[PDB]
Amino acid sequence: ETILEVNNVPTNATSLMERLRFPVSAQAGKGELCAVFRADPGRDGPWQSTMLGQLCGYYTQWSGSLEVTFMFTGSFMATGKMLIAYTPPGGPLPKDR
Amino acid sequence: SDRVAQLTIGNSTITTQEAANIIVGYGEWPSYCSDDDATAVDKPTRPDVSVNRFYTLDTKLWEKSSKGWYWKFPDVLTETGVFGQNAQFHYLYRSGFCIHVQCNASKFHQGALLVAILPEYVIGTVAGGTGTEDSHPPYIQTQPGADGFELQHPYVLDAGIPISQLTVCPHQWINLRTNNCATIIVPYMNTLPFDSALNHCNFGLLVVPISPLDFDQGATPVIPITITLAPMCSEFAGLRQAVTQ
Amino acid sequence: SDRVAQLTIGNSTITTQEAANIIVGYGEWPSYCSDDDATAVDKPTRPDVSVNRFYTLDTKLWEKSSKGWYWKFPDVLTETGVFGQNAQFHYLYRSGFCIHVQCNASKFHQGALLVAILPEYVIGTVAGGTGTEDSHPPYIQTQPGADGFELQHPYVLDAGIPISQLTVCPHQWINLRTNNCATIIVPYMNTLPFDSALNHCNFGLLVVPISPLDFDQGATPVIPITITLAPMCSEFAGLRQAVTQ
Amino acid sequence: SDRVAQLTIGNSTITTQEAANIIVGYGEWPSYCSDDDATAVDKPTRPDVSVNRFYTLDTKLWEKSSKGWYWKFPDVLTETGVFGQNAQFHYLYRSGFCIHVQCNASKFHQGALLVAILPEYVIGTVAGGTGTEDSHPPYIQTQPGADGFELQHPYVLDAGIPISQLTVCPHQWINLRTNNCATIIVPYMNTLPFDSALNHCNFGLLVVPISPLDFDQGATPVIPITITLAPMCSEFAGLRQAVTQ
Amino acid sequence: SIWYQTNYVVPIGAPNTAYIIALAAAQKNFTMKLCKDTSHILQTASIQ
Amino acid sequence: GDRVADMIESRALTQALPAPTGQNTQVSSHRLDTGEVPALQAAEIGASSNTSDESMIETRCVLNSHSTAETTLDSFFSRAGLVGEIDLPLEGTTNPSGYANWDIDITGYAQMRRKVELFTYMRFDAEFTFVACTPTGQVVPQLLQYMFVPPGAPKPESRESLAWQTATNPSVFVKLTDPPAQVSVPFMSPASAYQWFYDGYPTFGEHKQEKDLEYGACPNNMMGTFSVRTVGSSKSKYALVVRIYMRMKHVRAWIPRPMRNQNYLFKANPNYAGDSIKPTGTSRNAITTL
Amino acid sequence: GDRVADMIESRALTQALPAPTGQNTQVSSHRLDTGEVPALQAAEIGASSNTSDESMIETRCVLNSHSTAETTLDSFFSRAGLVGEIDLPLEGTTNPSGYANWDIDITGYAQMRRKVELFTYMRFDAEFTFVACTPTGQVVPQLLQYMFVPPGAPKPESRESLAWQTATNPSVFVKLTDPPAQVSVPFMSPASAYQWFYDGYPTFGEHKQEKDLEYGACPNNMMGTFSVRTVGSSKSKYALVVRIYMRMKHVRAWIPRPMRNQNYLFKANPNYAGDSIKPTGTSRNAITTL
Amino acid sequence: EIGASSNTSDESMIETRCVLNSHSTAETTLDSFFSRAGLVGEIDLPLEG
Ligand SMILES: *[C@@H]1O[C@H](CO)[C@@H](O[C@@H]2O[C@H](CO)[C@@H](O[C@@H]3O[C@H](CO[C@H]4O[C@H](CO[C@H]5O[C@H](CO)[C@@H](O)[C@H](O)[C@@H]5O[C@H]5O[C@H](CO)[C@@H](O)[C@H](O)[C@@H]5O)[C@@H](O)[C@H](O[C@H]5O[C@H](CO)[C@@H](O)[C@H](O)[C@@H]5O[C@H]5O[C@H](CO)[C@@H](O)[C@H](O)[C@@H]5O)[C@@H]4O)[C@@H](O)[C@H](O[C@H]4O[C@H](CO)[C@@H](O)[C@H](O)[C@@H]4O[C@H]4O[C@H](CO)[C@@H](O)[C@H](O)[C@@H]4O[C@H]4O[C@H](CO)[C@@H](O)[C@H](O)[C@@H]4O)[C@@H]3O)[C@H](O)[C@H]2NC(C)=O)[C@H](O)[C@H]1NC(C)=O
Ligand SMILES: *[C@@H]1O[C@H](CO)[C@@H](O[C@@H]2O[C@H](CO)[C@@H](O[C@@H]3O[C@H](CO[C@H]4O[C@H](CO[C@H]5O[C@H](CO)[C@@H](O)[C@H](O)[C@@H]5O[C@H]5O[C@H](CO)[C@@H](O)[C@H](O)[C@@H]5O)[C@@H](O)[C@H](O[C@H]5O[C@H](CO)[C@@H](O)[C@H](O)[C@@H]5O[C@H]5O[C@H](CO)[C@@H](O)[C@H](O)[C@@H]5O)[C@@H]4O)[C@@H](O)[C@H](O[C@H]4O[C@H](CO)[C@@H](O)[C@H](O)[C@@H]4O[C@H]4O[C@H](CO)[C@@H](O)[C@H](O)[C@@H]4O[C@H]4O[C@H](CO)[C@@H](O)[C@H](O)[C@@H]4O)[C@@H]3O)[C@H](O)[C@H]2NC(C)=O)[C@H](O)[C@H]1NC(C)=O
Ligand SMILES: *[C@@H]1O[C@H](CO)[C@@H](O[C@@H]2O[C@H](CO)[C@@H](O[C@@H]3O[C@H](CO[C@H]4O[C@H](CO[C@H]5O[C@H](CO)[C@@H](O)[C@H](O)[C@@H]5O[C@H]5O[C@H](CO)[C@@H](O)[C@H](O)[C@@H]5O)[C@@H](O)[C@H](O[C@H]5O[C@H](CO)[C@@H](O)[C@H](O)[C@@H]5O[C@H]5O[C@H](CO)[C@@H](O)[C@H](O)[C@@H]5O)[C@@H]4O)[C@@H](O)[C@H](O[C@H]4O[C@H](CO)[C@@H](O)[C@H](O)[C@@H]4O[C@H]4O[C@H](CO)[C@@H](O)[C@H](O)[C@@H]4O[C@H]4O[C@H](CO)[C@@H](O)[C@H](O)[C@@H]4O)[C@@H]3O)[C@H](O)[C@H]2NC(C)=O)[C@H](O)[C@H]1NC(C)=O
Ligand SMILES: CCO/N=C/c1ccc(OCC[C@@H](C)CCN2CCN(c3ccnc(N)c3)C2=O)cc1
Ligand SMILES: CCO/N=C/c1ccc(OCC[C@@H](C)CCN2CCN(c3ccnc(N)c3)C2=O)cc1
Repeated sequence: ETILEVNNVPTNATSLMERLRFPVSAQAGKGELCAVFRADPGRDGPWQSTMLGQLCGYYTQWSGSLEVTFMFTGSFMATGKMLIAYTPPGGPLPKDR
Repeated sequence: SDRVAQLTIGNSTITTQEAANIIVGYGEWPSYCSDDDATAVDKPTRPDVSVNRFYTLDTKLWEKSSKGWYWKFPDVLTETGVFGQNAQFHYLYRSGFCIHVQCNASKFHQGALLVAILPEYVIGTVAGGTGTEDSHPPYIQTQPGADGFELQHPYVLDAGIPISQLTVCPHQWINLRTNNCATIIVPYMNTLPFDSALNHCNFGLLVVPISPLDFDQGATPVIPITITLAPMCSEFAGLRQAVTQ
Repeated sequence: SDRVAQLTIGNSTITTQEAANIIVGYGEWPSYCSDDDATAVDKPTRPDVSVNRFYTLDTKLWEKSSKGWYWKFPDVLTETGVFGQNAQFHYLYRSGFCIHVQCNASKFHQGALLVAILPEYVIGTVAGGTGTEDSHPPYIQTQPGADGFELQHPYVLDAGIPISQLTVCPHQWINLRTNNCATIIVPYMNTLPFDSALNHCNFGLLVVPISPLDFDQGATPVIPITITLAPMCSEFAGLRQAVTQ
Repeated sequence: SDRVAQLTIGNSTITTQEAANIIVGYGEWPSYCSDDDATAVDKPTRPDVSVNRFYTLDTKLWEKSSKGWYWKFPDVLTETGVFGQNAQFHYLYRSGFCIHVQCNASKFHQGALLVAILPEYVIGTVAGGTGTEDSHPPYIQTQPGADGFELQHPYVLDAGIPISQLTVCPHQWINLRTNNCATIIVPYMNTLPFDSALNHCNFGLLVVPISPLDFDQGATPVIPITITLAPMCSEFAGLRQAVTQ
Repeated sequence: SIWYQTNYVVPIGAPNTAYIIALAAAQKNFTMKLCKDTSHILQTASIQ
Repeated sequence: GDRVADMIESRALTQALPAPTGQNTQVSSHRLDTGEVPALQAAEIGASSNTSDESMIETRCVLNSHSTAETTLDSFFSRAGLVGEIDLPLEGTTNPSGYANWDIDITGYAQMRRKVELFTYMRFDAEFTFVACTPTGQVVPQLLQYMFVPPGAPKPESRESLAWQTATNPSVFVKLTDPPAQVSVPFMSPASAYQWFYDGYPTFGEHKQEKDLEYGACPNNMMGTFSVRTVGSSKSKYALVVRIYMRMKHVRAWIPRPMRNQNYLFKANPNYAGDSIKPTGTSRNAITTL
Repeated sequence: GDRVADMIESRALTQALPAPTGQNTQVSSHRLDTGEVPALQAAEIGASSNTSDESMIETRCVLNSHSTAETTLDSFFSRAGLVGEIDLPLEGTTNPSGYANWDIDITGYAQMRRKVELFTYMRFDAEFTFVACTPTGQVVPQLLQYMFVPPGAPKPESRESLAWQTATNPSVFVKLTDPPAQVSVPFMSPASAYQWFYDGYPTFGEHKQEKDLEYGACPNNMMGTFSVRTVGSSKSKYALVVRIYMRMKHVRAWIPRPMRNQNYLFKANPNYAGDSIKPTGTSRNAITTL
Repeated sequence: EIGASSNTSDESMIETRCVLNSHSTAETTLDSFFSRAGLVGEIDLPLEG
């Protein structure tokens, strides 16, 4: 396991460490979207930082299931429940939870 | 070994690490209809993966002055997914349910809920206030769907039965100092072995805060309640065109 | 013992008493995907009754000057019934088909049809007439759905291949002096064991009158052609929300 | 049974009661050089108590805007104790290390670190900014000693390699909601079985906050990071007078 | 896609913004084949 | 005919133990023991607590011979309660011509209704008894015919109708000098249990405000019409009442539910008074007193 | 854990017989027999007729030793046919700087394309051969580098590019004085067969007129790019052509289909000329003559 | 935070089918990843310069 950069938004050199982790915060509502990313290690995006996604850069075609692990780095007394949903191909970017 | 659990069925799993325990309603698991009980003579369909999923439905915000909510099952899932497509094509229906309601809070918030089942939860009205006009409840109070509906008089559960002895029916509590979720496994309870999924709603999920929410100002004031449910051992029969209601 | 048949699968049966014979495409029945072939690692759904039905789709009138029609399978059934609901929820798909086309006439009418299958029936255009502009066919000529589509140049089948050797692919004839129906059982033919049901159309059902209809004036001038098809041994995988196209 | 530990070697022990787990680098313990591998023909010295101690070295304060630090081993201990006296007298050297880094915080602080090893951690420069002047790093950036050195560009680890895949090398995390320490047992990794302790630095201990420290104002703003290390199975050879560099 | 299911609740005194680090790898049925050269070329001029 | 391993692989937790008497109390002593605690339960599990007497207080050997036979369902329900009253007055508005059609709904009186609404599904045989008399109470030499009209049979529309020929319906001819006519009635419902509560609609379609009268009306519970006339072509010279008492036997009841605390207002719906929601018990001025 | 009998109860017709030679003709005689008729078939069954020689005419014993080995798929396809031509001219428009990217689509020439379009799905190994020369035909002392760019590898954009370092791609350095470079290529597709026909779209979404260019384009068939440059920093002083011949070996072909009769017009689509639909054969003036 | 890659499999997260995986792992060995001749040096011998 190897740090997938879901937050691949900031680009300047003084904030490149911002890419490794994406924020959660106390939402005032019902089922908001936290982050979304492509689930394929070949496409240019989040998966180019992981070694799964850069040893797959040397091989034309891959197979097999693959895992993504999310480590919550908040405080001890901060709780919540997140829904991490993998949508299979064809189904577009979902509009609500 | 009891606080931490995982419920995987279908392609959807939910993890919980501050659970209470799983209670099985009336001591038995949901099961298929035996040939001692079945009367329909056509072979049922049993999708077995595509409808036995944890469907996360809605999110009710729980503030300090809430009354309570209820969801009529299975009419929360006759608009959703492959369950909502098989229940609209097929006349007959039977299933159990694994009902999981999440409500997390910090270790400074307080308050308790009574998430309880009860079969054949029929809804009365206020009878015109003084009690002399035979008013029947509307279709949306009867069957609110996946949106849920808020109780008007939760002491009598809108049916003239007290909530103080709702604890007879299958239930468990969500008090925010101990647990954050409540799994209730419910079999198929009905007289006749299959029934229609659009007319008859077998039971209602009462979720009522009995001890109210309380927190000092500065903490997070938005404490949601989301219910997820999974039809277990579901099977349908009597195929025809799509009815919606 | 060959002229009379009955094909019951699902809850729907069709009787025929002037059939020819059932041909099984490429000599083998449709079957489930073995674990030597499957690559998807989620458990497939197999509805087994609710989608293995004879769906009667449309009715093409056949007059004396017709050209021929074609239906792309399985895109004739991604708008119909519980097959059209399971194929829109699930990404993967495989099935066989039992294809039964009826065309009755009196004992004074004449004429013959070539109802034939062919896998991967790709559609070309007239290339701008003279043959220099790379025109691609539109989406409705590509995948007409349950409405079917009429061939423009049936001698070349709109693909540059002659109809005179379409008889290689699984086929049988409906000549109105002998039979009135044509059952063609087709397995699942594709390279990869499951595929998408919305993009890839495995085969096309060419129904072309080769010997034209003829009847003296006074007989019934409306001679319909209705095709009924039944997905056999169908199974789906990869559940997500509904796509329509 | 995993959160609480105790690491006693030599005359010095450390207790921890909110540990994660001990990882052994590349799956094997540090061991003595077998006679299949050794090439030096003089008998090595093996002090076995006086140098296998947890040496507590330094204390880096971790504020909300830190970058990350690194310590080149074994040049953190060639100025300290009987290890620093035996490594300056003897030309050859081999040892493993038990590396324990403490960082405690309250149950309201947050933030995560990636304390990771990597062998042969060579240091590049910024190449004169635009990248055209072959600048070599100074001796203090190369081998900072027990004082440590702060990373300039931790996204590329001052070597043109990304920190996002530093997690390949032996590592573990210190996130302040779960653990407060991180034991990493490292064997002796080098090609040749002994080497010089003053020139060659086998690996570097990268300690980088990835998720930054955060706490509301009122809590303790001084959150130190102290690393303690213990040379395990150390042995020296080739006795001569004291060199210091 | 990652969705809030209930909320992120804190007491008073805890930071109301926390960070999730996403780690990723493959399972034990992961195979690759048909080796090729990678898409990025890590060189612009003559490497001196 | 398959090679797949998915298809070829494709139950109650509780045991009813016999318990004729309440259980005995074995001798316990003190205990000064850490680790195990029988008092501290977790009520958020949703289980009733399994803490006994012996692990809370030093108890003696009590051989409990108190029988639990009075509390079975066949001893709690087999009491004839008033479920119907039929008036046959001389002159009036309500049935002035000596016949009355009372459709069998036993939820019209609140003592029998209160007990049988404790359970959701009940399956039982019943023996009905028809105690009939003049409104002043006295018995008069008058002949009556009771008949049971199932769903679909012709309802009699008058005293001198044709449906009173009872060619296939069961009918009882008793005069009022006789003892009360008592007949036993089987379990007649199409479903496997009379459900006292049907959260749903009987018919399909859109459900507007005009046809919310069907809500809670299950056809498996409405089992017909009970008709009674004074036997004769002329009008009888006695005003009559017919009280109907039924006791239940061979009872099986499923799925308990909370017992009603608000007053009943109508039949076949749980409608309650809205401004007059009264508490389920009595009340006191302060909590720290009695 | 079931009591139902529905779940607990919940294959090719043809056998491949070995046939090295065509079958013999046994001796038949005349037959004057009613009831059975071998001539009158039913062609509306859709079966080819199983009428033999012997039951139509008096035949002799012919021991047929004519082998059927020339007609196998490994003898019909293992002939190197021209599937690609690459031009590297000195000055011009088409590749003026001495490199050419030819993406591997072997449907560009109509003799190899006509044979392999008889079958729908084909699975084969191939050995490509690269016969290179000056456009006048003569061989010149010039060094070439061929390299194979899989889908995802960087396409070389110039002659003196960085992608020609071939750190992981396979590459062939042959000069034109040598014999033609011949390398064998495995079955590389992700699917189990190269399908010559893909009735469908590769991507989801709405399918408008602007993106009908994807119709018939399957990603399981497009297997990359074949790139060739003249090895050097300067420009080479010879115009070049590179003809690519491939023969197929270890061939398995599925699902025959009718063979093309209209002229090919484009690659990777069956588009044909609309006004110029020619008949598939020759023609004659009348049917009763020759 | 243990620093171990997670040993969670497919079967304990989703209902799976029996898949006999015959996908070979021979292309990913070190002798198949490195045994490709790559350009490591260039030597110029010009006429005048
Ligand atoms: C013409 O004329 C006419 C006549 O006038 C007009 O009309 C108008 O209109 C308007 C508009 O709409 C209005 O106004 C509005 O109002 C509203 C309402 O209010 C009301 O209500 C409320 C409610 O309550 C509730 O809740 C609470 C809590 O919160 C609790 O406590 C309670 O109990 C309740 O509960 C209930 O309900 C619920 C619901 O959900 C349920 O669930 C439960 O169960 C229960 O039952 C109330 O409270 C109020 O009250 C008031 O008053 C009294 C007297 O008696 C007092 O005592 C109190 O205290 C209050 O007061 C206060 O408050 C208010 C507010 O509320 C203010 O205003 C004042 O001043 C004071 O302060 C009432 O009754 C509201 O809501 C609104 O407000 C809003 O807006 C404004 C402006 O606009 C602003 O300023 C504010 O702030 C607000 O905002 C907010 O909200 C929004 C929306 O929602 C949002 O989105 C936002 O974001 C915000 O939020 C924020 O903030 C907050 C603070 O506040 C916080 O918390 C949060 O977190 C965030 O941050 C408005 O105002 C009016 O009303 C009318 N009128 C009358 C008379 O009313 C017309 O318009 C004309 N026309 C023209 C054209 O113009
Ligand atoms: C302005 O201006 C403009 C200009 O003019 C105008 O426009 C116009 O419009 C109109 C209206 O629309 C029109 O009219 C119309 O027309 C129509 C059409 O016609 C056409 O077409 C046809 C077709 O054919 C087809 O079919 C056949 C059979 O049937 C065949 O044979 C053929 O071949 C063809 O086929 C094709 O197609 C198909 C389709 O489906 C396909 O499938 C296939 O594949 C193929 O491809 C044709 O035929 C015609 O022709 C004609 O002409 C010629 C010349 O060249 C001649 O030769 C012929 O013979 C013919 O003639 C005849 O006929 C007609 C009819 O057709 C008449 O009319 C005359 O006269 C003669 O007789 C053409 O081309 C039509 O259809 C129509 O008709 C109708 O109507 C009327 C009145 O309206 C009547 O009278 C009639 O009778 C009819 O009726 C019918 O129909 C309906 C509908 O459909 C129906 O419903 C009914 O029921 C009826 O039926 C009945 O009867 C019949 C008899 O007939 C019988 O059979 C049955 O059975 C039944 O019983 C109309 O007419 C026009 O056209 C236009 N124009 C022009 C020039 O064109 C506008 O309009 C204006 N504006 C304003 C505002 O006004
Ligand atoms: C001639 O002329 C010239 C010219 O002017 C001059 O020069 C001068 O000098 C002087 C002397 O030195 C000086 O002054 C000084 O300054 C200093 C510095 O400042 C600066 O810096 C800073 C830093 O920062 C950091 O940190 C933080 C935290 O803290 C953070 O946040 C940041 O980010 C940073 O970080 C970084 O760094 C670090 C280091 O460590 C690292 O690690 C990391 O990584 C990073 O990188 C800064 O901040 C500042 O800033 C400022 O400014 C700006 C503008 O832009 C603003 O915005 C800001 O805000 C600021 O401001 C504020 O602050 C300041 C302080 O800082 C003030 O002052 C102002 O006013 C304001 O308020 C800068 O930049 C300093 O430090 C110092 O201070 C000190 O001192 C004083 C007197 O002296 C006092 O008052 C104060 O308070 C202080 O004290 C403290 O400290 C000490 C030492 O350290 C100690 O010991 C003590 O104890 C104390 O502590 C305490 O308190 C605190 C509070 O504060 C607390 O917290 C604690 O806890 C405790 O309790 C001084 O000021 C100057 O600067 C110069 N100039 C100029 C212009 O600069 C000369 O001198 C002449 N000559 C003669 C002879 O005279
Ligand atoms: C000479 C012939 O003498 N014949 C006598 C005679 C006596 C009785 C009789 O049938 C007795 C039927 C009762 C046993 C059960 C009545 N039940 C079932 C549940 N139910 C409900 C359920 C839900 N909502 C409402 N409102 C009502 C209800 O009222 C037929 C014939
Ligand atoms: C130094 C390195 O030397 N390398 C040589 C070299 C040679 C060949 C090579 O790959 C050969 C690929 C061919 C065997 C199959 C081509 N195929 C498959 C089906 N297809 C289709 C299918 C449907 N529509 C269209 N238009 C085309 C098609 O064109 C790779 C590398």
